[PDB]
Amino acid sequence: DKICLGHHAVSNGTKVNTLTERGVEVVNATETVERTNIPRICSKGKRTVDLGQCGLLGTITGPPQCDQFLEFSADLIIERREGSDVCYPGKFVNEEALRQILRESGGIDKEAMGFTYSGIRTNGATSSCRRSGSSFYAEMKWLLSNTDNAAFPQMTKSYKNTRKNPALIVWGIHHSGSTAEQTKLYGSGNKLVTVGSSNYQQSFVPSPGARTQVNGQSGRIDFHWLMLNPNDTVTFSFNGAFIAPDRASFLRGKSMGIQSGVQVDADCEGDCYYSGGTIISNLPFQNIDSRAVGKCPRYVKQRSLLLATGMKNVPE
Amino acid sequence: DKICLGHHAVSNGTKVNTLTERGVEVVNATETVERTNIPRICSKGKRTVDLGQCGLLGTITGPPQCDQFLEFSADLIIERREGSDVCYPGKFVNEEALRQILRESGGIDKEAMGFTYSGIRTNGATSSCRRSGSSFYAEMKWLLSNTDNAAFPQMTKSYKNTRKNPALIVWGIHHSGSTAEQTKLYGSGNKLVTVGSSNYQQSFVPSPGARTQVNGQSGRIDFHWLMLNPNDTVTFSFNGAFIAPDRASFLRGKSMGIQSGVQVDADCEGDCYYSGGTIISNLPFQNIDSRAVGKCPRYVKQRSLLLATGMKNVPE
Amino acid sequence: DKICLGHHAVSNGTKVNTLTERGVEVVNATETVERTNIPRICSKGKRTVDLGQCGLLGTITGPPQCDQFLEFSADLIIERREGSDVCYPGKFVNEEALRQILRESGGIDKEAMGFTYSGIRTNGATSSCRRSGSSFYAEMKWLLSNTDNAAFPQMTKSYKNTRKNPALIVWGIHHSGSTAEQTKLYGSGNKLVTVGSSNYQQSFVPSPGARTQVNGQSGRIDFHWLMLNPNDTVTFSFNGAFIAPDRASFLRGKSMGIQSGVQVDADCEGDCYYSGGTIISNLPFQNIDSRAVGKCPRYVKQRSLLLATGMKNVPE
Amino acid sequence: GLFGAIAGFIENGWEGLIDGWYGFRHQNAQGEGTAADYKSTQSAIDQITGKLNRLIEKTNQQFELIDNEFTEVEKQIGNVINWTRDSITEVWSYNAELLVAMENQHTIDLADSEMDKLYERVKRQLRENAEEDGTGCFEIFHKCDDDCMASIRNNTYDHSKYREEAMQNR
Amino acid sequence: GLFGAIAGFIENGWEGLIDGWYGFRHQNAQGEGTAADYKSTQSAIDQITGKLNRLIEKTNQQFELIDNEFTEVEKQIGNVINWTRDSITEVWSYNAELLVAMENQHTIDLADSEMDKLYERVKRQLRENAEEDGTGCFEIFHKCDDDCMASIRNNTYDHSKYREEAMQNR
Amino acid sequence: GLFGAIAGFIENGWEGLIDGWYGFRHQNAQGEGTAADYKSTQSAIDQITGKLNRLIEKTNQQFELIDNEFTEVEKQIGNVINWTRDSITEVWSYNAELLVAMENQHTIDLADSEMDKLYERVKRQLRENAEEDGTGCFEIFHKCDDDCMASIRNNTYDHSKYREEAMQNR
Ligand SMILES: CC(=O)N[C@H]1[C@H]([C@H](O)[C@H](O)CO)O[C@@](O)(C(=O)O)C[C@@H]1O
Ligand SMILES: CC(=O)N[C@H]1[C@H]([C@H](O)[C@H](O)CO)O[C@@](O)(C(=O)O)C[C@@H]1O
Ligand SMILES: CC(=O)N[C@H]1[C@H]([C@H](O)[C@H](O)CO)O[C@@](O)(C(=O)O)C[C@@H]1O
Ligand SMILES: *[C@@H]1O[C@H](CO)[C@@H](O)[C@H](O)[C@H]1NC(C)=O
Ligand SMILES: *[C@@H]1O[C@H](CO)[C@@H](O)[C@H](O)[C@H]1NC(C)=O
Ligand SMILES: *[C@@H]1O[C@H](CO)[C@@H](O)[C@H](O)[C@H]1NC(C)=O
Ligand SMILES: *[C@@H]1O[C@H](CO)[C@@H](O)[C@H](O)[C@H]1NC(C)=O
Ligand SMILES: *[C@@H]1O[C@H](CO)[C@@H](O)[C@H](O)[C@H]1NC(C)=O
Ligand SMILES: *[C@@H]1O[C@H](CO)[C@@H](O)[C@H](O)[C@H]1NC(C)=O
Ligand SMILES: *[C@@H]1O[C@H](CO)[C@@H](O)[C@H](O)[C@H]1NC(C)=O
Ligand SMILES: *[C@@H]1O[C@H](CO)[C@@H](O)[C@H](O)[C@H]1NC(C)=O
Ligand SMILES: *[C@@H]1O[C@H](CO)[C@@H](O)[C@H](O)[C@H]1NC(C)=O
Repeated sequence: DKICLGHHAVSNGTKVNTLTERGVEVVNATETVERTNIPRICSKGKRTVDLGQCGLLGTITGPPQCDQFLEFSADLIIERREGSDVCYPGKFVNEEALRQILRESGGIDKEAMGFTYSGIRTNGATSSCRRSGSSFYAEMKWLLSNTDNAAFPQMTKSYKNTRKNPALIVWGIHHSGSTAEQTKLYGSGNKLVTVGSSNYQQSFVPSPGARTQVNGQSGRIDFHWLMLNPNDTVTFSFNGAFIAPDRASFLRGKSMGIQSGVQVDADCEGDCYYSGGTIISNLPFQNIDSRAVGKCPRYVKQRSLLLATGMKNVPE
Repeated sequence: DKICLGHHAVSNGTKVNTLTERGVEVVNATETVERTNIPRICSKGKRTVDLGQCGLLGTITGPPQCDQFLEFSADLIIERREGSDVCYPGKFVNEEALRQILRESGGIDKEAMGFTYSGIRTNGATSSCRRSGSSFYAEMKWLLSNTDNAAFPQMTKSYKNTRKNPALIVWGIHHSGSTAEQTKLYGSGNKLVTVGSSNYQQSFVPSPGARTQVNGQSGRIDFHWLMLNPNDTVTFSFNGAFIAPDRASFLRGKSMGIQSGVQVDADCEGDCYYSGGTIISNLPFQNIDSRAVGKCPRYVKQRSLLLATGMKNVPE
Repeated sequence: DKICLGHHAVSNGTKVNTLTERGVEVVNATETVERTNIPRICSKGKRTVDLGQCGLLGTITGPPQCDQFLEFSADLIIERREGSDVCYPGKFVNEEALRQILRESGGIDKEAMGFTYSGIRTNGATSSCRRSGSSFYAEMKWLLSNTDNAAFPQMTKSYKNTRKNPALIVWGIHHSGSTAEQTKLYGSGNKLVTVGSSNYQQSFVPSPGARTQVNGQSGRIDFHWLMLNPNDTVTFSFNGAFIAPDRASFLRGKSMGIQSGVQVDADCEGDCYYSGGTIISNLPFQNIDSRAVGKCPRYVKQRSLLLATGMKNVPE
Repeated sequence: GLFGAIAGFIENGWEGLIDGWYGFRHQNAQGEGTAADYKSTQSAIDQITGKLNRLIEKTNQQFELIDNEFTEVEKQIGNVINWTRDSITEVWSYNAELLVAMENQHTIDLADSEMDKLYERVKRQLRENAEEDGTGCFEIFHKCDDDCMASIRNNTYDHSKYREEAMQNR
Repeated sequence: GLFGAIAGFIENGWEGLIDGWYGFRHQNAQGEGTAADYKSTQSAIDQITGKLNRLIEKTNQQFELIDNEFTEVEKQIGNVINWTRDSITEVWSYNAELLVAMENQHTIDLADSEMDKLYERVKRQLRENAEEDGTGCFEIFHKCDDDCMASIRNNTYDHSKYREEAMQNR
Repeated sequence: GLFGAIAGFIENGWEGLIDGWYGFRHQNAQGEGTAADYKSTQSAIDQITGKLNRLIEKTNQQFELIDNEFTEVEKQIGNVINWTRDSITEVWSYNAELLVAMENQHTIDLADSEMDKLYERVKRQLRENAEEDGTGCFEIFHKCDDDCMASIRNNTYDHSKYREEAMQNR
C-alpha cells in the first residue's frame, strides 16, 4: 500500500559539539586530540647520540665523560639530566645559545689550531678532571708559568679559518680561589685577555676569590666562545689566567636536539619528541606536553575534541 | 478562502556583517567586543597590597617607604607610579626579571642570614634613607672600615638555604662619587667582590666617579641578586665597596602583579586588569588595552563586531 | 511540449579545494596567495634616504661615508650591505636596539652639546678616517694628553637636555693595540669612564691589547649610547681612553627602515617591502619572504590557494 | 538567504507579529486571523541561544606582565615583545572578524531554513485539499472556518474529511 | 538539522538498518521489506571521508627547543618565551574548538541534506501515482508488488505504466 | 552539493549558455529556445562579489624589523625571534587553508541553492498546468507557444488561463 524511507540509528551513539549545541548525540565520531604516548625515544632509522653523562657543551671542551663524544655525528641528539658540561667547576657564557647551536649541528668535526709555546708550562691538570689521576680538558691547554710565581710573558697567538664554514672557537679564563694561588700560577700583577676578529671585539679579566667547594675546588673556569667566519682570523692577546683552545670545532650538517629521561628504541619511528617519550599520531592536535619538539601536532588545552563522522542519531 | 504564513519583522533592525555582505539588517543583534570600563581596581575577595610610594623591589632591600611592606602577603599586587625601589640612589641589575618574580610571588617571608663581623663598622647611614635622621636600608648592612682610610680586611661570609624552596639573595655594591671618598670608607687599592654557588658564578668590582646629584648624592649603589637552591650555599668574598644582606627573602605562594593609577575597590570583583581600571565582561573580545593582564577577553583592533541573534529583517 | 532549466558550464574549468574534497573543478576561480614581485623599492611619494655606503649607526658618529647623512630626514630608510657604521675599527654596544630606533626615527636633527677643554689635545685623527688625509668622526672628539705620555687630568663634563624630547647621546672608548701605545696617548695607570643620569647608571674601563689588523689598525673604539630624558643631565667622569660627543642627536618624527639590494623606483607606490623588492597586492596572503616589513599580506607556507568565484562545473 | 523563504517568495515579514518569530495569518469565512507558532519559533531561538552561550566564553588562562609601563624594558627585548603582541593582535582581530561573519551567515541561513521547514510541513498535512499560491500561502479549495484553521495550527488537521469536497474543486 | 528530514518529519531512524546509512522500507502485497540505498549512502560517506583526510594533517614544519628543562634560561627571556607559547596555545586551543564545532555542524547538516536529496528524488519518479503522508512515506494509489518496489530502488520505475490506474484513485 | 540541483538531477550544465549563469531552455511548437535569467544570476554574482571584497583585505597594521639580514643578532634572541615567526606562520598558513576551503564549500553550496531557488519558484507559478520530469524540466500539459514561454521568463505567466485545458490532460 505504501513505501517508506529513512536513515540508520543506534541504541548508543556518541556525543559531539556543534556551533549551536553541546552534547548532541551522533552515529559515529572520532578523537581529534592525541593523548596516547610512547614512553621511549623512537629513533628507528636515525643516527642517534645518547650523551648520557656527557653534557652537550662538554663535547667541545672535552672533560673525561665526553671523551667518546669529541667528534660525534647525529641526526638526533639526546641530552640527559645526569650529563655534565664540566669537570673542573665553571660555566659557559651564553651557554643556551651554544647548546641550541650544537643541537642542530648534526655533530661536530674537530681540527687542531696549531699553537706552539715559548718557555711556559702546558700540562696543567687537576684532581677533578681525572683519567690516570690528575688530567685536564681534552681540547684545552692549561697555560702556566714555568714554575711557581714565575712571570707570565705577554704572548700572542692566532688562528685562521681556512674552511668554507664558520668555526666554533672556545677559550677559557681561570678564576682562582684566592689572589694567593693566582700568583702561584701566573705571578702577581693585572692579567688581561683580549680577543678580536672581523665580527668579534671584546676582552676579559680574571676575578680571584673564595667560592664554595664544588667538585672539590674553590676556583672556577669561565669558558667563552665565538663564531669565526671563513678567511677571518682570531687573535688571543694574553698574559695569564688563560685556557688555550687546542682544537677548533666545525659543524657537520643538520640535526635535532631533545631532552629526555626515557630509554631509546629503534623499533618505532617518530618525529615528535618530548621528555617523557614520543608522540606518534596523525591527529592534528595533542594534549600531552606543550614544549614538544620536532614535527608535532598542535598542542591544545582540551583533553578531548570529538569530530562527528556519522549523521545525527535519532533513536527508537 | 486561504491560509498564509510568514515571519516577524521590525521598522528598525540592526545591521550586521556576513561572509557575503556588509550592513545586512537583521531583527536582533548583540555586541561582541567589550568597550565598557570600570575606573577602579575591583579587588573584592582578594588579599590586596597597594604599594603606593613603595617600589616592588624596595620590599626586598628596605628603604623607608617599604618598611610596612618588608614581609607582605597578597593575591593581588599593585604598583604605583610614585613608588620607589630606592632611597640612596642606585639600580637593580636584572630589575624587570626580579619584578616579574615578585609579582607572582604571593608575597614574601624574610629570614635572617646570620652574619657577624670581626672589627669593622656596620651602622653605615646617609641623609637619603632618613628615619630619625640618617639611616639605611632595613635589610642591608653598610660595611665599612672602623674609621677613615682604615684597611678593609678581606673577609668571607656564607649562607646555606636550609629550606625546601629557593631563596632570593640580594647584595649591593657601592660606587663612590670619587676615588677620594671611596678611600675614606674602605681605603685605597683595588677592592673585589666575588659571589658563587652551584648555579651561580660571577664577581664584581666598584667604579667610583662623579655622577649627577640625584636625591642629594653623587654616589650609587648597585643591587644584585641570585636565586639560591635548597641545600646550596652562597659565598661572599669581599674587601670593601660592599652592601651586606642581613635577611634572605622567601616566596610565599602565588599572586598577580599589575600597574595602575586608579583607586582600589572591594565592592566589585574582577579578573582582567589594566592601568585604567578593570574589565568586567563575558564577551570574548575587548578593544580597551592590549596589555591587559589576568583572565581577559582577547584584545582586538575593532571597536565593534555585531553578532546577529535574530533573523533577516524584511520590513513592510 | 516542455520547458527545461539549468546552469552554465565550461570545457575547461579550474580545480579548487573544499572542506570535503580536493581538486573539485569549478567554473571560475581566483588566486589568493601573492607570488608576483617588483624587483625595485617602490618609493613614489615618500621622502627616501638610500644610505649606500653609509651605515645607519654611522649617521650618529660621523665617519666620512656618512658626512652627507649627519642630519637626514626620511619617511623610508634603506640600508645597503656595503654600508659601514665605522671608519676606525670598532663596534656599537646594543647596536641592533639602536638601529631599530633610528629606522623609525624619521631622520635626525643634531645639536652641539658645548664642551670646552682645559689643556689637552682634541684634534686626534687616524689614516682610517680620511678626508684630507688623517681625520676623525665628524661628531666625535678624540681626547688626548697634550703630547706623548703626558698626564690625563681627571676631567668632568656635563650636558642637559633642554628639549621636550629625549636625546640620543653617544660616546666612545678607545682600546689600544697595546698598553704601550695606550700610554703614548693618555699615560699609564688605570683610566676610568663613568656615566650617569636619572635613568642611566654605569661605567667603563679600557682594555688594550693586540687585535687583527682590520682596516689598517689593531685598536678598536667602543661606541656606547643612552637615551637622555627632558631636563635630565648627563655626566662624564673620565681620565682618558675616551671619545667625546660633540653633538647630541634628536629624533625627527616617524619612518620605516628596510634592508635591500635592489634599485629605488619613484614610479611605483608600495607599502610592503623586503630585500628583493616590493610586494604590491590586494591579496590577503603572500608566499615570497616571511620577513617582509610594512603593510603586508600575511606570509603563508603555500605557494597557492585558489578561491572559487564560480559555481560547480559539470561538463557535457 | 539559502532556503529561498525569508526575503524570497515571502516578499516580507509581519511587523504586527509581536507574538513570536513565525506564525500563520489566515483569511476565511469568519474573517482574518494571525497567531504565532511557538514550536518552530522555539527551535530557532534555542539554536541562537546555543551560539550565544558557546561564544560568550571565559578562558581560565591567566596572562601576566612582560612589559613595564613605569620603567621601559631594554629596547631590543621591548621591540620583540611589541612585535609578538602585535602579531597576535592581528590573529585575534582576524579570528574575531571571521567568526562573527561566519556565525551571522549561519544564523540567517538557519532562520531562513526554519521557515522553509514549517511551510513544507503544512503542505504535507493538506496533501490534496489545497494548492500553493507562490508567495507563501495555501489557497484552500474547501470551506474552512476558524476551528478548521486551528486544526492545522495545533497539527491535527485531517485531509481525509475534506478530501472529496476539495478534490472536486479541480 | 537544516533540511528538516533527519530529526524532522522522519520522527526517527531504523536501528535495524545495519545495511547502510539510508534505505527504503516498504509494505505492500507480499508483506514488508527493508533494504539500503548504496548510492546515497556512499555519497555521504565519501564526503565525511574527505573531511577526515583533509583534517588528519602533517605539518612538515619542524620546531626545535628554545627552552631548557635541565638548566632554566634567564628569567626575563624565560618569561617572554612562556608568554609567547601560552598565547599561541590560546590560538590553537581556540582554532581546534571552532574547527571541530564548525565541521560537526556541517557534517550533520550534510547528512540531513543527503536524505532530503533522496526523498525529493523518489517523489520525482512517482510524479502522480502517489502522495506524501507527511512523515516520509509515499502512499501508493495503485497495486505495487515486490518487483514493483524494486523498480524504484534501482531507479527504473515507470510512472506511465500505472498512471491511469493510480490517477483514477483520486 | 547540498541542494541536490547542480550535479544532482540536473545531470549537467549547458556550455552553450554564454549568456549568464542560469537560464531556461524550452521546446514547444515553434521549436527550441535558450535564454538566461538575469535576476537569479545577479543574486549569485552579487554574493560571490561580496566574498571577494571582504577577503581582498588591507591591514593598516604596520610591522617593522626585529631581525637583521646584514648583521645577525645574538643567537639566543635570534632563535626566539625565528621560533615566534615560524609559529605565527603556522597559524596563518592554517587560517588561509581553512578560510579558502570553508568559503569554497559555501560558494558551491550557495550556487547550488540559487538554482534550487529558481526551480522551486517556477513550479509555484505553474501550480497545476505542468508536472516534474525529474531531471529538471516541466512537462507542460497544454499548448505553449514562444510568447507563452516568455510569459514565464519575465514572471507574468497566468495559470488560470490554461488551467481547465491543462487539468483536463490528466
Ligand atoms: C695545574 C695545577 O696547578 N693543578 C693543581 C690545582 C690548581 O693549582 C688549583 O686547583 C687551581 O685553583 O689544584 C689541585 O689541588 C687540584 O685542583 O687538583 C692540584 C693541581 O695539581
Ligand atoms: C656611612 C657614611 O659614610 N655615610 C655618609 C655618606 C657617605 O659617606 C657618602 O654619601 C657616600 O657616597 O655621605 C653623607 O653625606 C650622606 O650621604 O648623607 C653623610 C653620611 O654620613
Ligand atoms: C691621534 C693619534 O694618535 N692618531 C694616530 C694613530 C693612533 O695613535 C693609533 O692608531 C691608536 O691605536 O695611529 C696612526 O697610525 C693611525 O691610525 O693613523 C697614526 C695616527 O696619527
Ligand atoms: C567510526 O568512524 C571511524 C573513522 O571516523 C571509522 O574508522 C570506524 O570504522 C567507525 N567506528 C565504529 C565503531 O564504527
Ligand atoms: C676566502 O677563502 C677562499 C678559499 O676558500 C680564498 O680563495 C679567498 O681569497 C678568500 N676570500 C677572502 C675575501 O679573503
Ligand atoms: C536581543 O538579543 C539579546 C541577546 O542576544 C537579548 O538578550 C535581548 O532580549 C534582545 N534585545 C532586544 C532589544 O530585543
Ligand atoms: C637537602 O635538604 C634535606 C632536608 O630538607 C636534607 O635531608 C638532604 O640531605 C639535602 N639534600 C642534599 C642533596 O644535600
Ligand atoms: C573569474 O573571476 C575573476 C574574479 O574572481 C573575474 O575578475 C574574472 O572576470 C573571471 N575570470 C575569467 C577568465 O572569466
Ligand atoms: C622641564 O623642562 C621645562 C621646559 O620645557 C621646565 O619648564 C620644567 O621646569 C622642567 N621640569 C622639571 C621637572 O624639571
Ligand atoms: C611598545 O608598545 C607600546 C604601546 O603598546 C609603546 O608605547 C612602547 O613605546 C613600545 N615599547 C618599546 C620598547 O618600543
Ligand atoms: C615556563 O613554563 C614552564 C612550564 O611550561 C614552567 O615550569 C617554568 O617555570 C616557566 N619558566 C620560567 C622562566 O618561569
Ligand atoms: C632565522 O631564520 C633565518 C631564515 O628566515 C635564517 O637564515 C637564520 O639563520 C635564522 N637566524 C638565527 C639567529 O638562527
